[PDB]
Amino acid sequence: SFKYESAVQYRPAPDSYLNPCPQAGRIVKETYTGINGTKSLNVYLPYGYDPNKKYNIFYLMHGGGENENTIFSNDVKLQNILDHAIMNGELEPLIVVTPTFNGGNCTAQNFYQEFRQNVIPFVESKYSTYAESTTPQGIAASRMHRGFGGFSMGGLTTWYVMVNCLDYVAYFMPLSGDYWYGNSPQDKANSIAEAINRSGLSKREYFVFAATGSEDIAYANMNPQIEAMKALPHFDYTSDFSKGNFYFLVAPGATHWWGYVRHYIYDALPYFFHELEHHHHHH
Repeated sequence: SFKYESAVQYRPAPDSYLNPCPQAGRIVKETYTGINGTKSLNVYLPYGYDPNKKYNIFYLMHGGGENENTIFSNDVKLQNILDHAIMNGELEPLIVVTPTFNGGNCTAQNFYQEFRQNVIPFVESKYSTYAESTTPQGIAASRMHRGFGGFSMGGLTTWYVMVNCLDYVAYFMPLSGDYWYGNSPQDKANSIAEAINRSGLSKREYFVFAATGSEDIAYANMNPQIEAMKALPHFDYTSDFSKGNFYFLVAPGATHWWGYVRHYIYDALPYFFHELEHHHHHH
């Protein structure tokens, strides 16, 4: 009973969504060794997680100064929003992964390489996604059920994920972060357009739901990037992803703080993973 709207507006989760929900997804701390050394991440599995079913997966990056535990810590409590939203039927059940760009030689900009080579095969070998295998071919063939997003420095991470991993990821949620590649907004947009051209993908095969707050400094550099992207033929601007593939949600009054950004995820994540989905849904 989710229905797409064409210009979804900011709306915070009800306050009760911030308290624990009895139908709580399990959160598993995992440790793996990859190109940036031994690192950890958290896997949120939906209440009712059944290893015989296939789940969409969304990887979600923290901001500067934070870590893999931030988003499910008491300072953010994203899992309470996820739990209550899934239990109420606003959000189809999914796996949510919070990794880190910290450790070894990792940075927000270069994390996409560890993501492709280590993080995906590590997580999706153990937890049931649409990936039928974790070879490059098997990851690529489940791209429509895989998303990436993040806040601030983790927003920057998302843009670099999109430009380097369109073959593996179809849905993007950059929050309060702009793409640092280029000397003008057009350089940023053209870089994105060129990665799209190289991928071969049609316009119905990638989706960008960006967001920030009207009181968030990230707005000043995001907005011109968004305007340059809108002018590309690669993007059709609308939150109705049955018709287009690009939107920019700007929350009135919101500042550069997880207390607000978590609600951007509540607003946007229910828009993800419906195009070419395996179920029979009317959205």
